[PDB]
Amino acid sequence: VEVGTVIQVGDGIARVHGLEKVMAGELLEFENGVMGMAQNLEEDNVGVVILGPYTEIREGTQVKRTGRIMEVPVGEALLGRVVNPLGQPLDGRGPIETAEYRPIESPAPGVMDRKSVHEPLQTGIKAIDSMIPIGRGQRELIIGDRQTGKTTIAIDTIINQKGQDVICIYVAIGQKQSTVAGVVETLRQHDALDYTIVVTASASEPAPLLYLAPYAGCAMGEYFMYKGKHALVVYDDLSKQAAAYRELSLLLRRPPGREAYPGDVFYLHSRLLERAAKLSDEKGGGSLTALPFIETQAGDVSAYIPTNVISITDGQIFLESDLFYSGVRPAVNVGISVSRVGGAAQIKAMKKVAGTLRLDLAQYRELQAFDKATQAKLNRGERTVEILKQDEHKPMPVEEQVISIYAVTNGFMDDIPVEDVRRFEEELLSFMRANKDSLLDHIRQTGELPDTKELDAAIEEFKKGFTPS
Amino acid sequence: LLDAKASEFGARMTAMGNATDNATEMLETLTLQFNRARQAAITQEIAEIVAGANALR
Amino acid sequence: MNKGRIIQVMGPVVDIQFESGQLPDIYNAITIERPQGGTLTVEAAVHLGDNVVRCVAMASTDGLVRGLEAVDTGAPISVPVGKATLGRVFNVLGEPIDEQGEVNAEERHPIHRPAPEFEELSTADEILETGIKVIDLLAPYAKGGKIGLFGGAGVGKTVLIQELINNVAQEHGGLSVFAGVGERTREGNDLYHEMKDSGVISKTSMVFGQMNEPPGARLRVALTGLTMAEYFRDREGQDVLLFIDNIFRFTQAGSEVSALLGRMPSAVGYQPTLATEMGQLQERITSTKKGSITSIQAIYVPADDYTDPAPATTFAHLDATTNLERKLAEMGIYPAVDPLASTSRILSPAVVGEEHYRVARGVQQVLQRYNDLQDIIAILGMDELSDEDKLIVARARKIQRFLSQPFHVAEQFTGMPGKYVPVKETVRGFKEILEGKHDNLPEEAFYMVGTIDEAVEKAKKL
Amino acid sequence: MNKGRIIQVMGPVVDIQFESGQLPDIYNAITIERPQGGTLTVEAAVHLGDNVVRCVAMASTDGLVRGLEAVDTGAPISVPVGKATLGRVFNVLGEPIDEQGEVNAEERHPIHRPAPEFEELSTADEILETGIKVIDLLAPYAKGGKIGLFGGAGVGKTVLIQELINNVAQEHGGLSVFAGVGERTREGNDLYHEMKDSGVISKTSMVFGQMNEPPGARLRVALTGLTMAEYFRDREGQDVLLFIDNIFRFTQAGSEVSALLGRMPSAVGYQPTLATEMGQLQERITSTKKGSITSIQAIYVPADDYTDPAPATTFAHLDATTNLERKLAEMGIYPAVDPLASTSRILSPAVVGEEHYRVARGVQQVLQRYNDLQDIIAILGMDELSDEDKLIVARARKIQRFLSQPFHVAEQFTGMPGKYVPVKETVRGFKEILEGKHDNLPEEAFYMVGTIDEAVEKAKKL
Amino acid sequence: VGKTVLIQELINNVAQEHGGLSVFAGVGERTREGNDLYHEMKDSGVISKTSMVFGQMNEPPGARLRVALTGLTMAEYFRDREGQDVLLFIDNIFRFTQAGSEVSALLGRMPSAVGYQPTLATEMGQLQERITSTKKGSITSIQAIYVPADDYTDPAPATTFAHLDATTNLERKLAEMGIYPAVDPLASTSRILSPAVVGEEHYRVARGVQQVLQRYNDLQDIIAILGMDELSDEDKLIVARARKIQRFLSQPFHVAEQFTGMPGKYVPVKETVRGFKEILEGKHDNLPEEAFYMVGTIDEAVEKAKKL
Ligand SMILES: Nc1ncnc2c1ncn2[C@@H]1O[C@H](COP(=O)(O)OP(=O)(O)O)[C@@H](O)[C@H]1O
Ligand SMILES: Nc1ncnc2c1ncn2[C@@H]1O[C@H](COP(=O)(O)OP(=O)(O)O)[C@@H](O)[C@H]1O
Ligand SMILES: Nc1ncnc2c1ncn2[C@@H]1O[C@H](COP(=O)(O)OP(=O)(O)O)[C@@H](O)[C@H]1O
Ligand SMILES: Nc1ncnc2c1ncn2[C@@H]1O[C@H](COP(=O)(O)OP(=O)(O)O)[C@@H](O)[C@H]1O
Ligand SMILES: [Mg+2]
Ligand SMILES: [Mg+2]
Ligand SMILES: [Mg+2]
Repeated sequence: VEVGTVIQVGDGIARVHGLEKVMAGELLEFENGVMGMAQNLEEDNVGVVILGPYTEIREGTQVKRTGRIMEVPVGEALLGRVVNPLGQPLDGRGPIETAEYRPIESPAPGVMDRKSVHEPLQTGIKAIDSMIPIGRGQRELIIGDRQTGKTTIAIDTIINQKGQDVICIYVAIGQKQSTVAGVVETLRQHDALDYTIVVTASASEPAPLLYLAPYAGCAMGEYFMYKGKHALVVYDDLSKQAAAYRELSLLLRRPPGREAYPGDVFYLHSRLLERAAKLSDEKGGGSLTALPFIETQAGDVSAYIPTNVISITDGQIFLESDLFYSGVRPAVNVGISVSRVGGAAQIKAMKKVAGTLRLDLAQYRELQAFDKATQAKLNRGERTVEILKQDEHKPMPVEEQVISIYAVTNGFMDDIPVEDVRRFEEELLSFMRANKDSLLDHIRQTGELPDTKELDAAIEEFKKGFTPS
Repeated sequence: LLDAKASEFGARMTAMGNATDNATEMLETLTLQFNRARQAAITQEIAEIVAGANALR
Repeated sequence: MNKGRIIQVMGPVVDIQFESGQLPDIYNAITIERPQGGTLTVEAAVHLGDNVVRCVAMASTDGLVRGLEAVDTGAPISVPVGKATLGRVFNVLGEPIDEQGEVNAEERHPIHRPAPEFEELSTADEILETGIKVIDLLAPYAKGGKIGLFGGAGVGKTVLIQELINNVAQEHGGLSVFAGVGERTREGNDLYHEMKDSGVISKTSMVFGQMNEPPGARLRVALTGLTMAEYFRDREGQDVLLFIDNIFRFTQAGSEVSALLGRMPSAVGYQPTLATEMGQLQERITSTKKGSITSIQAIYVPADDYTDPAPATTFAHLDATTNLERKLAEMGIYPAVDPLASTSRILSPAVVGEEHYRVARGVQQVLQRYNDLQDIIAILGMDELSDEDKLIVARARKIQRFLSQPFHVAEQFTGMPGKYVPVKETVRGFKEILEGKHDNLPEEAFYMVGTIDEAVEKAKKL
Repeated sequence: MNKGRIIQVMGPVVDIQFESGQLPDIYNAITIERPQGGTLTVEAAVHLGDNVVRCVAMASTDGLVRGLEAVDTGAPISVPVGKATLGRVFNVLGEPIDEQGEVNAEERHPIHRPAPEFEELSTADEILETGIKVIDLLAPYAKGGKIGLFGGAGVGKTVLIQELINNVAQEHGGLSVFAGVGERTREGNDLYHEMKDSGVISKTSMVFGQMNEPPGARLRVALTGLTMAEYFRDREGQDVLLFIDNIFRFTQAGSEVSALLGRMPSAVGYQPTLATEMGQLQERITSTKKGSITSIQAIYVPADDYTDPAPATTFAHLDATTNLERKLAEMGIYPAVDPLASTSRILSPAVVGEEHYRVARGVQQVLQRYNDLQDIIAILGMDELSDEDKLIVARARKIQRFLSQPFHVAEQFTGMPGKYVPVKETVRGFKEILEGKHDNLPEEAFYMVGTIDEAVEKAKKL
Repeated sequence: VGKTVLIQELINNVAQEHGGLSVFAGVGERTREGNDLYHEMKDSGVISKTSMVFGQMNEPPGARLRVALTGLTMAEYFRDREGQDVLLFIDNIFRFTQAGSEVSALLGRMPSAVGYQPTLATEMGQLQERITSTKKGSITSIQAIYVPADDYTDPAPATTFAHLDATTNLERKLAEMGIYPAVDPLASTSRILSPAVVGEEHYRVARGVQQVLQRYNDLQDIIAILGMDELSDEDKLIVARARKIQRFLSQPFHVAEQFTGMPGKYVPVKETVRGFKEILEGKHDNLPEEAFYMVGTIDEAVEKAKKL
């Protein structure tokens, strides 16, 4: 073993003498088992960032080489497990037995290595799947204020991948550990845990672990991508990571800029989300979908860090605060939310039924803050709003979504009152699942919409049995 | 005349009710801009002081 | 154990040189004997090199001399825990400041420690029944949760704190801790005597980090109170209360320490370790499998700006807010909790029942409608209102009076004996008012009572 | 080949010790064999003293060890030029990344060089028809001139530059060059296949150093594409189109290396050499007597702040500017071009004619008064305006909507097919609006159409 | 905004018929203005009563740092040693502080707020407290004070306020309208503005002017959006008189004939008090606004209204 000695240390940043043959960005281990990262190789010394508790590290403390570039364990051993950014288990279910490892820092796929995103990743949420559809290999920002429903979108998306052969990675950065414990319990109850990896760096954890957490989760997702399988990564959230990286940069006395952040704060997120992609047929055809979170302050999307991540991702889902605290959940802002992939990420039936649905609702909300022609659009608008409302932890199959949206947009709920629309939807789908199952199964198998005349009769057949308030 | 006066004052209720709602909307927008500038000003001022001190040492 | 020499004294910072291979760990308490009697305690912060340790002082550095002996205690600031702390007033170092004799505790625990491990944590939200109708219904507290306490001077902030201590001790058997972060000495003396008079002194341990102490003392005083709260959770399985007044002054202290250590400032002049320091305090306040610590926290908002880093970082951890309004206190509505402005994360059909949520939202919608019509009623009159609104206004006024409550601590002020109202009784009472079962009763009947049965019982006496 | 030894590794910066007399010059390429296999190219920046050269790495420095051998190539980073680069995709080092075999090019030109001499320069005083109404009318581009597309996050810079590729570069007699600087790798993959299907690829050299890449690559990748464009201009006498998305990323990458080079920061944390670095790059992008370069550069605006040093300093290097604005984008006005902030050197009677100029300034006079009334209109609406201002506001809103236009590249988003409007039609349309000829028509008829005839036709079915 | 034009007018008005001696200190300002003032004092004959010192903005910081002390030492002699009154004119004292700020970091001093030296208040006080009257002699000191970025909260002018018995607060918004001298009627203050010194009528009229102008400022933001006719008859009359008062506060200066394009005017105090009193009482409500603009006495405003 090749040894070094700590000569200075403060705020989890150490200067080490020795370690002559050490690599830049190498994993190191101190006397007491705590890990470290060789950041800067100086002429006579080595700069070491401590990746854990530093209350037993001091001048005279010894540290050794591992001979390995900064890396984490990967593979099927992490499925259903809760880990920190180093891959060490926090759930207390024994060690992570694995031979496969991958580096924290890793190059993104090249220009020829990619293919255009053409495969749906169904969230199971009507508002998203219809208006802002996510595809396999896409990067879609989830952005909004505190308590606007960000994490719920991610967890419900993960729950909806049950039986779809998609590995999920929930990266918790700077969150309360209460909520991560709640998340893993929610996944256990909905049978979503056994295909999900949970990486967590809580608010009590030192800043370098918050910094590394997204890259560790990215590496875990990358393993499955490059072997031909599909994966989903969630960064909850990148505002905590950015703030954690700012702490590290200010402790290292690096020159601060806008909102005191360092000049490579855009590069922090840009290299992370570039590694999410849809690979070509030559490269196995696998993918990694990314859902990065940004938490705005007072709905300010024009701030430094929000505009950085909007500039990286393939569109965004903005969650409006005023809508969220007035019954409308999920509170998707149709005016500024968008999916760059769009129709290419949807099945044929969903694309045709909800083709102009986003701009129709954007027009409705404009007309709301303000005749006979426009009165019909307000009445239609109120009813479509009730359909896109949805309870938490209740994903809807895509065949059921398209039928529900088809009914409201073609005017099968105009004579029904606005307060009965949510019940009308629920009971219509019970009728459709039990009796008219061949119409739903046609959408499942092909992806295309059923016969127009046959579907119209099936809806009108149900309306005879229905009773309004 | 009395009916026209009722229409005048009702129309003034609505117009000035909207002007009140519009003023509160604008007052929030200005309060966001103010606190954006206040935070930016303190961040810049303290950064220049610390930069000036580090140049000596 | 390790012994060193003071090489520099620069305000509340003290550099101490130790011998080679025997240095104090970071956050270790280091005692220094004063030349003119007494002991200064300092906390190890940075290892500068050449076996020199920069330390943050917990008391005045005047009178210190270069070359004096400094003894490493071998651990962080360790403070007494258990039933010996109850009814006592402490400082940051865990020493009594009440002049009430010896504190015979069995153990002393270090104030610096990691948050609870993932495996220890509770996996679902549970209500903490305070027994106070307005809080439990409209903005309920969660076990292991954090509540933002807002309100002006003389609105019932101290009385509400004392009632929460009383009710949790009486019904749940959970003790309390009060942490005065930047306590004004006059107000600390008043609070001590006020808690003696009400009787809640015996259920609470008090810790003051007073205004006139150094930034290091006011930075770590919340951790001293927190450590006392942790004993009762971890050892005795209690649902503990932890009061922190003011949480901004904890952040302020961190910024002051950061400036003394010479760190580069972050946005809006705050310390770069803003989130880390707040998170390491707040994450320890949580619900474990054995018990919980629920924290009511008074929060100053700089320049009335909620996007400011101090409140913004604090609000990241909050689960609810208790907003006290002066206008309700002027009307005689005590506790003067704003039923529309106060909010809670756990007000949902998942945590509380479907009925609780329905009734709570119904109360809010009725009170919001009544609040909107105040300008219309004042000028145009009651005849301007429709038949639907007249009934809503009548029920809202009954609802607003039924939200008031006589407190065990406030028997001197109100005259009547105090009342603990369970959640089920609170839900049932406001449900029956919304359904219109008690429309014919007078409005004075709903004022200052416990359950809905006590309101009906009051109606015959009027 | 002179040998050197690594002394320090500091992010993208590497210090290398050479023997006395064999010191590499500034901007020279230096190769280092990795311990993990492969070669890392590195660029000499500063001479520190004691025969030590501080360098900037063109790729990752992870895995490097102190004492490794470094080979001075004896010249700057040199890249292929001429006909061999056409139809090919390159990286910062001039290596092919398209997997189409080797690039059989005769000459390798260095990416660093001085700007052209004063006598070589050629002024651009001729309009370039884009087919976009706002640009052509209010801030027209010049043939062989310098064009800048300013905008915040997600306002429409890439959609606009892709539309300009569609409208201008497809029916272009000469050659083309695209530079991907610090943007999405996916968009480079899209634009490759987009150009391959249309057949424009065969007259287009492409270079990519995207947001995945380390700062050294993002810093110098524009110079790689520029050197290829310089060869077509000077040696072959060609009319070249230079497309760059996004030039801000070159300045951003400069700030990242500047931090670890140890330079003292300037305003808003930027490098002190911001203006000089920008000028040394930009002044090479120009038309000469031998041939012309028509450059169209996307320019990112940090946090929508046009006073930020990066976009602020960029304004000096531009003949025409298209200033995109988030407010217009959120209103549905696409392209979201600010009609007053967007400017052009060739908007004068001598170039565009008297009618074009008069109509352009007439439009801006209407919009300027509409802009002045926004504070009043926001509060009180249009009810308290004078009869004169009511007409001005009515014409301004119609002008504002006729300035919008459906794009060929935006067919995938909106669903409407794209439109190409000639200059004569644009001048005629806004002239008729200024003369009150379409006061009868509703506002939505002017929104998202080509010619004024299409607005007349749209009004019928409305 | 008009510091140099004002101090030159005070030399023209006060120092012309002054029985005692004078001192002028040119501190970090334009050399053109030193030449202008010298030849102006030479023509009027005031040069024989006046010692002049110049250390202008062309000079290095050390010269601008100590030039005020050179002038002050000469003024201190005339105060203490000789039995005669002294007028001390300084333009501009800010440049002393700025000169100290230039050398501060090179002297090895860490910077204070707003780029200033940490010893701002101490350096200012040790210079300023020498500039004073004593039991031995009388110094009437008149100092021009630059306000950087029009920001009165700036450390330099903010610290200077403690050293003054009267302050003439110039504002750009008045100068932007053409109101010269651009004196803020509310923010300008004096220690001797009281009934004991200036009399009961003077104090009442002066206070009346301030209340009318204060009420006009409160209405400006209300009028701008909601309109003029929505006010009461009392407020409409207050707005009308405030604008006339504001224009009668303007005045043409003897030294500013090349800027105003008209002859300068001297107005006695008893005449000034009479003029504003009649405007408050409502005796000139039918005169137009331009009649009050750029005149001396109230009689000249009555004559000017006939031309319009
Ligand atoms: N569609 C929904 N219906 C009902 N409640 C919801 C819905 N989405 C979120 N919530 C609730 O609202 C709160 C905020 O959601 P969360 O995802 O925690 O927001 P954030 O992560 O942005 O703070 C949570 O308590 C959650 O249970
Ligand atoms: N629950 C209550 N019932 C009746 N009176 C109360 C109640 N709470 C407060 N008050 C009145 O308000 C006064 C101030 O209460 P206190 O808690 O000291 O306010 P603060 O701590 O905000 O200064 C008390 O002296 C008492 O008269
Ligand atoms: N001309 C346009 N028409 C319609 N939509 C547009 C147009 N330009 C931009 N957009 C919308 O804005 C999004 C972002 O555009 P983009 O060019 O990527 O912005 P930037 O490059 O400035 O970040 C697009 O995906 C699209 O939804
Ligand atoms: N009393 C005045 N009458 C007319 N114009 C004036 C007056 N005072 C200032 N100005 C105008 O403003 C200009 C600047 O005045 P000056 O005294 O040089 O400003 P500063 O406050 O910078 O010393 C003058 O040259 C003149 O044009
Ligand atoms: Mg969340
Ligand atoms: Mg772009
Ligand atoms: Mg001057």
